[PDB]
Amino acid sequence: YESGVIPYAKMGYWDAAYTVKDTDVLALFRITPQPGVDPVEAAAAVAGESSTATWTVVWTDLLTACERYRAKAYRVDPVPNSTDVYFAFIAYECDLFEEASLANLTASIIGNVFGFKAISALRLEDMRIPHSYLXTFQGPATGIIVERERLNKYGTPLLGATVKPKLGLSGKNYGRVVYEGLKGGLDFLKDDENINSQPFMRWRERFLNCLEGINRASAATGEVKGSYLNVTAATMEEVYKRAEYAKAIGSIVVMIDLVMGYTAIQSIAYWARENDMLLHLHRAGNSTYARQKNHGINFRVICKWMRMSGVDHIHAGTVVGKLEGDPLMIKGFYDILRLTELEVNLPFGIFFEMDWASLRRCMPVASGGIHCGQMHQLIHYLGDDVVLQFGGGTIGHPDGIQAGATANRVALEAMVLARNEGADYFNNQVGPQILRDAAKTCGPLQTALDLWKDISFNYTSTDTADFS
Amino acid sequence: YESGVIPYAKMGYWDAAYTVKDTDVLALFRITPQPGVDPVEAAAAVAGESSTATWTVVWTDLLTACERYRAKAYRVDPVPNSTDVYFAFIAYECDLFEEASLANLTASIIGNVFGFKAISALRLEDMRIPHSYLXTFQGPATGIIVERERLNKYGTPLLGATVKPKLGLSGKNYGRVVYEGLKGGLDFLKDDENINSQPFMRWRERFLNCLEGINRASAATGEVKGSYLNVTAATMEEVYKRAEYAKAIGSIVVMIDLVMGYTAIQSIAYWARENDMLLHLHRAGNSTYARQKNHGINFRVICKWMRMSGVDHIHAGTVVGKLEGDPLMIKGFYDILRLTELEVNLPFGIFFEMDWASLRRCMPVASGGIHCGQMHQLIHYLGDDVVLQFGGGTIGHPDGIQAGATANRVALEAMVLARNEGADYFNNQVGPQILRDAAKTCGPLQTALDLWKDISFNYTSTDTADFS
Amino acid sequence: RYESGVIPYAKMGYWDAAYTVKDTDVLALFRITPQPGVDPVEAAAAVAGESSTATWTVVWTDLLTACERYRAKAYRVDPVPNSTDVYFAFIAYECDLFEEASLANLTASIIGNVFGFKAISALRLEDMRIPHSYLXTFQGPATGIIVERERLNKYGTPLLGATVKPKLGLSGKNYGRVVYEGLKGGLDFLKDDENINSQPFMRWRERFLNCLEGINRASAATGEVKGSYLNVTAATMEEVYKRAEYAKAIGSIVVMIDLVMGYTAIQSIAYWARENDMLLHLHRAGNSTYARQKNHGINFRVICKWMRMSGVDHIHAGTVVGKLEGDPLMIKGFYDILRLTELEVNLPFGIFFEMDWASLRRCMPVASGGIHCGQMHQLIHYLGDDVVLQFGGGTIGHPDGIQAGATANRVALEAMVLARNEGADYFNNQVGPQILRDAAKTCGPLQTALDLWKDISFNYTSTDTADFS
Amino acid sequence: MRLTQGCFSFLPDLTDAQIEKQVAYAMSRGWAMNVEWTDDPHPRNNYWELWGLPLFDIKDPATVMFELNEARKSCAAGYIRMNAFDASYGTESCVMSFLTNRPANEPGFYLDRTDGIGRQIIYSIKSYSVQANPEGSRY
Amino acid sequence: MRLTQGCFSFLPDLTDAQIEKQVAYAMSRGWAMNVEWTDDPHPRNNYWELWGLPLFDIKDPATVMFELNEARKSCAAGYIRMNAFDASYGTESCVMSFLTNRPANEPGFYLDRTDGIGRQIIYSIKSYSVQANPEGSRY
Amino acid sequence: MRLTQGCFSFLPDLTDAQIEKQVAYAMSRGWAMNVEWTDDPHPRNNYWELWGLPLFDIKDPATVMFELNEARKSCAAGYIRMNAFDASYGTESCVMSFLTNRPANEPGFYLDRTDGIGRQIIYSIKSYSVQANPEGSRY
Ligand SMILES: O=C(O)[C@@](O)(COP(=O)(O)O)[C@H](O)[C@H](O)COP(=O)(O)O
Ligand SMILES: O=C(O)[C@@](O)(COP(=O)(O)O)[C@H](O)[C@H](O)COP(=O)(O)O
Ligand SMILES: O=C(O)[C@@](O)(COP(=O)(O)O)[C@H](O)[C@H](O)COP(=O)(O)O
Ligand SMILES: [Mg+2]
Ligand SMILES: [Mg+2]
Ligand SMILES: [Mg+2]
Repeated sequence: YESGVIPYAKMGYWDAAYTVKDTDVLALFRITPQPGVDPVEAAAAVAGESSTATWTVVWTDLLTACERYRAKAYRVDPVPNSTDVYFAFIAYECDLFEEASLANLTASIIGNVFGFKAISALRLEDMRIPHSYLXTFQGPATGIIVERERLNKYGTPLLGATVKPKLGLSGKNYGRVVYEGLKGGLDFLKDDENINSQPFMRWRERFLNCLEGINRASAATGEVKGSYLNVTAATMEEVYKRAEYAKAIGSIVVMIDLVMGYTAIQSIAYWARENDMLLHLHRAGNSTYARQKNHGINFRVICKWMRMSGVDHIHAGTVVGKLEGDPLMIKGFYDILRLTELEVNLPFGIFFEMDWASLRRCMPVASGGIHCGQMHQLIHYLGDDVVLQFGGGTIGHPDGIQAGATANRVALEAMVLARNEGADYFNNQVGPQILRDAAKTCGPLQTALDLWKDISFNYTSTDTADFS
Repeated sequence: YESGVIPYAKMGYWDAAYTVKDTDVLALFRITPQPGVDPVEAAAAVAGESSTATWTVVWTDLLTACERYRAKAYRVDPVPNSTDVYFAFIAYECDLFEEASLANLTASIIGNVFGFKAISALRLEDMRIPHSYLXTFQGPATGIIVERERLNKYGTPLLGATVKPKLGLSGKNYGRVVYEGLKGGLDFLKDDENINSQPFMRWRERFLNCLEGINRASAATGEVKGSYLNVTAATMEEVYKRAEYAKAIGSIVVMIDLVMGYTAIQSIAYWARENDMLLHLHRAGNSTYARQKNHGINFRVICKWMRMSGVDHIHAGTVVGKLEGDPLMIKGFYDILRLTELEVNLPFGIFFEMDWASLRRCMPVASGGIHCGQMHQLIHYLGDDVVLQFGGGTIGHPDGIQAGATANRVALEAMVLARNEGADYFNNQVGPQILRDAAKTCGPLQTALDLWKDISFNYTSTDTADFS
Repeated sequence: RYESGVIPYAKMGYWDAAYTVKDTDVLALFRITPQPGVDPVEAAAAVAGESSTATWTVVWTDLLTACERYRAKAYRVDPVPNSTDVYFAFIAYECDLFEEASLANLTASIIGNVFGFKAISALRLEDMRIPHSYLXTFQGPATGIIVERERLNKYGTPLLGATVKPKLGLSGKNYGRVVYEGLKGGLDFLKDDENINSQPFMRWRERFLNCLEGINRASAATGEVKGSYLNVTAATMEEVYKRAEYAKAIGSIVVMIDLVMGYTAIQSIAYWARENDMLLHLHRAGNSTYARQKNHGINFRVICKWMRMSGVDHIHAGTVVGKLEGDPLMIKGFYDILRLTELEVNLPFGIFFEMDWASLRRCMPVASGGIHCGQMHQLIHYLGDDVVLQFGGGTIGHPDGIQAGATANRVALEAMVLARNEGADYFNNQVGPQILRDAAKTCGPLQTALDLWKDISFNYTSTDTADFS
Repeated sequence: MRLTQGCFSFLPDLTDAQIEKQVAYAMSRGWAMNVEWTDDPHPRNNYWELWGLPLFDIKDPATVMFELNEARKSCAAGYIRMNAFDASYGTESCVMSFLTNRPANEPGFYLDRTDGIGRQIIYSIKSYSVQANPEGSRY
Repeated sequence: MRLTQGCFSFLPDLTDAQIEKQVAYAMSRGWAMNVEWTDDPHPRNNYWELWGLPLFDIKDPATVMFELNEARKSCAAGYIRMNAFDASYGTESCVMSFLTNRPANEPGFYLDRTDGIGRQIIYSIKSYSVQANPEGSRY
Repeated sequence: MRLTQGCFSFLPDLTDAQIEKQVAYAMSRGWAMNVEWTDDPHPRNNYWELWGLPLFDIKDPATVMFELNEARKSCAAGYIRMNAFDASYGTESCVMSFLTNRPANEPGFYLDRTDGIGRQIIYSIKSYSVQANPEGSRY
């Protein structure tokens, strides 16, 4: 406490003998020190600058229970097969964090440490959110269970589709596409993430025409139907206005984009619970910080944060579609969103044991460049509680939108029926043959299988495991 | 328009002969194609999936003015000294974007393209926001000019300091530290980014004690004073409540954290204009996507987005402090925040010519690991319109907080006085001697210069220029 | 097990001697007196069943739920020492049984029906272990001891107060007079009596405005922050808020509420107090209807926990030596429950569970009723520094006026603490009374008070007593 | 029209052999089965009529098929569905529901439109079968 | 009038021997002492002027008494208070404050009254000493 | 106390030679200079009294010093400040302001506190010089 600079590891931010408490918030960082920076000093610096420290000693620590509030780096391990990169475990006292505030948790955990010169790269890989912090959060407004009860749909993935083209359609035409997709068999459609309100289509025209299409499709089929009406807007006031309008006209669901940001998202998640609305989260912008293994925030952490905030769906990957998704990483995300508790599972990137404290289950959504020919793979990797979304895969069908919709649904039901009978459906013989057998009695599926059979997206992953 | 998959470059998303319109939104991406992906196809894919395209052809394009709404990649250049990395220029029609909506602009420009398997890395480097889009945004609630008029402070950087330790202080003690720093000479102090409301200090206690300290310091000096009261909260409702409280008690200023997100930020920026409040933006989380050169969003783009949204201050780097900041990149950020228009300046990372459409000027803030011994460097790199913040550099002073404050201010005034007289102050002889000459008659400065003279943070930068 | 009909609660899963308590469980300790012929374990299983998921006959609808998770478990049943056919029963309840942040819901389960069960002749809730994870859902004290003392600029000594008397009948103007006099003569606070709300002899607004003149007058005459607990207790939430808002609008530092308002209104006002920068004093009106007798009801220590959770800033908690019931060991336990950051098992004090307070703020105990300054040594010994000592009759009953009464109490206080801090064995009957006489030689008010009341005591058999020494 | 509630209604009507394999799958998971009937096909008709109690750890899928075939003999013309329930923590809900019987002819529904405020429409889905005849006489 | 801030202001002015005993009590609790000065006696003057830093390391009470007598020699006529700080979890606050010095004559205060809405009065407590002269020249 | 408005008030009072170099800097930037006087030191006293008009592209810094010295001879005891104004687009504002004269003795201010709602205080900063005497007679 004499004035001046001393290493973070001498200031109380490194403790190899620290006993982790069940109330602690834990973070796992992948740290790449600058050349010459001690690995333990780097970890202590992340711990200090995300809790109580600055760069020079301050007497004002002595006005506080300083030892309680200092975070502790407690373990630093080399990353397998990754020279001079380290896994650093840090424990944070419960009382550091504002109750029910994602904004506050993130202000500490990600606020400044990623810009420190002394570390050339930093990635938040996982967190243990303690039971006692989780009970301060809502969790899912609806959750998987109540959602399926509202839909009267059980034992099979749900289906969806993004309306295309992305931009340019009028409200009337939007309602046409939604009518056709729903009537052909889809459970949902959705506005594209960038469909908000624009000169070619102001939002009220979209909302009202979509309700006509939705209701028409429900009366034509005897099923509950919906489409994710995008309430994403510039301001909280305008977002609320769009959400209120959707409620007032009877929509089962709305969507929001991650670019709205955490504070707006928590507001809408409370609103959705209060207003009997399903809340779909599109993860717009997520890959700006989640793509690369060396730096940023792993999407599994985002999963925890958004399940806490209380969205009902989140996009979580397809494995076989047009966007990045190593199967081990994806399986990990899906478990984080859907299970009541997590056990350590290093090949899935599950670094901490964690109870979910009975917060409701968040529905993963698999979307982007997928088609019905891959149905066996989607069922295998992703399971029952997922929404499988086919935008181009429905609207791209040469015999029309209802045909696209019908193809996806027949493929899905045929596949689940066979699985439940005990078919080795994931096998490369059996899966595509289940589909061909169904297609012999369904022209739409025959056509879809023929059109897209050669289509795959196989590229090297960036977001990969460190353990096998 | 026959059903099926065709390359994005055959779908209208690549046009080498495109004539850029003054109303277009332009984006510059640093694209790293996966091996075997054509550089032009990658650029067309980013253009398509951020405008109107999906992965397979859709007849529904034909219900729209499809040619108008398609974005166009119009130029693809190799990056200097960077094998198989490309600069890709893309133009977007004005009508794609919701008026006054950062959420909508970002939904398109960053929403999905960073997760595309076909591209191993993607970075948004710069954008040309057209005059006609800028007039839909507020710009700064107050801006540099009105801010200095409210302060009655001209011709010298403003001064600030973050209260430390980061977490643990009570409201009463917070007010003590703010009183002392302000009375010793600082224009401002501020809550730390992670100081919101917590068991050791609930926010109302901080706000009320701080107003006592602020007002005491103003009556002791005859100057306008303030401290950035942090209104960052979980929900828009709670954020508004804290902002309203700050207004009701007479605070000149509040702060917010970037982790609140764009929708909340735009709401508070409108609120700040409506309520005669200075609005300070802490950039919490920015380095999760802004640090690495291969992938994410360059901070210069964030500068544009936050100047549009209308914050009054944003943290923008120090060069010589504890956080990342190449001087050429920093100078570029500062110009983006402060100038009425931008000319192409490739070594500063200014890739587009751009008029700011008379949106007000945003005050850059230089903060983190800086001290008064560096004053010549700070004046040289950063100029007059900046807030220089010394948290540890004030509170770490061995003779107390008022002494820390006084040292910084004497150093600042001495340096500006000498500069205005024509001293070659940036020179390594003259700068530190100006400070020593002032210190001969000011014990606090003598002590501060002695304590921290050996302190530097020299490490290899990650966020560096491509041109010299 | 799921065939129709009646089976014992102990065979339905509500008894498990091998149950491992989880840190997230709510635990309850009940003193159970079974009817003659009722098995002690079955009685405990009945309490566990009927305060969790059971009814009196088997229902197949259990099988639509994760029934094993939700059943509470009686896990330990001990004989009560020296108390034939009475037992201590410990029962564990799953965290998920309870609505977040809701005292009404907690109490609906724990005390709802089981006290009326025919098969048990007497039941008392003695203690609870409220888990860390439930506590974080509650606000705790709106202000708490630490911020309260910062607001008052008063540290290192008990705070002083006084209930205005007579209880009923004074005008608002005369109320403000008593408050002025009391405060100027040295009291930190006065208060409305618990039954002073709004009445034909004094409508509440008259009280509030006149008291603010008195308070601000005393503050200007002394240089101290002063207040009086303006009673906002009213028939409806609407009227209570109106009174609270009015007190805030005119700048009162403090309001009071009565326990008879009930838990839901109390929680509402405790959130209001935090939001409105107000100190919130709780009078425990009605508490002794269920808390007095050892065989049946709710021990006041549990009420302490519930009220600290709900978030009052003060609660009356006993004096030992005054006119109301209070065994010293029981009282010391109440005070610890209100003031400490955590609790260790301390059977002689009635603390049956170890319990972390989860950084919920500290609740200020209030010692009130039939106490006088001749008792100052005892009050400091039993009760410590963080307490409000209230002398109603002991101020206003002083023969030389209200100011003199106030001054006598404050000089006694300061002289006693000065001497304690100096190392005096002040609780010793040879030392404390002499400290008071010594100060009294130079303070006529104190001499007079000592002469009038020094021999007054209230010594009777306690009903709410310990089971361990 | 074809009522497309249930999880296999885009496939042909299931044979008894197909139903039994679905039952076997659910029972192998430890799920409880029940059988329910209705002649109100409305999408919001949450509570179809119970055929006895759910069949909690009955182990032989033949016993579930017996009860389905008893329900088919006793119930009026209309719909029967087969459900599986998972009482596990995290679920405590239905996890499978598919139709085992449907009417030979389902007229379906129309969309009734009431003019609300501005351009809003207040919608009601009306069943042709339900509006014409009482429960037990609709098909 | 006599300013009765502090916890011993209804007792006579403390002698040095008495102050040392209070200091010793606080230091054997492990509390930190500091000394503060003001010439604004207002009850809401939260922040009296610091005399150096609080003495956290200090173990001998005479050291604290030395600093107190240094403050008394240096500061203008007015008030001095002695404080004890407890930084331990659950407190993190002042736990003792008493006046060591007061002016020989304190004129005190008046109550200034502004007519609010209805019968409400808007009150301000004004110091005679502060309204008359600036900091350093008030007593 | 020392009034610390202006940009050089933590340095010693500027000599005429120092002021002239500041003037020269501002005039070399193309900025317009003016001189202003007051004897109300309040932090919110936005509009000090103008000494004539601003000196728009006067080119010789000696002419600015002449006017400053004329103002010093004519104005009552109090404060004089020297300002530079930049009429350029993007600025259109003052870009330099520093004190050229201050009183020999400035008593400074006190903080007047009115009790607002709850715990809020309504603050007014009062000048000792202004409250005692009228403009032109304060120092
Ligand atoms: O804009 C798109 O590309 C989509 O509408 C998919 O359209 P298609 O179904 O026509 O591909 C989705 O937003 C992406 O799936 C988002 O990716 P993720 O789910 O990975 O966040
Ligand atoms: O938490 C901190 O470290 C600071 O309060 C600085 O404290 P010191 O002044 O004591 O370093 C600032 O938030 C950083 O400057 C933010 O970085 P940037 O400005 O780069 O976003
Ligand atoms: O009404 C009364 O008797 C009092 O005003 C005390 O009057 P005196 O000071 O004149 O005795 C208090 O309400 C009791 O102390 C309450 O009891 P407890 O504190 O036990 O709840
Ligand atoms: Mg999309
Ligand atoms: Mg900070
Ligand atoms: Mg009473």
